[PDB]
Amino acid sequence: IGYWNEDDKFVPAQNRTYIVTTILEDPYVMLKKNA
Repeated sequence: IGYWNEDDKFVPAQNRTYIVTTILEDPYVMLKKNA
């Protein structure tokens, strides 16, 4: 990660599909005929 020194102080050295949540409540979300 880095090195410590006396003079210094620890000196260092496809768009993802978005998951959507919903709930079953007619008509907001329903299962299509022949799911």
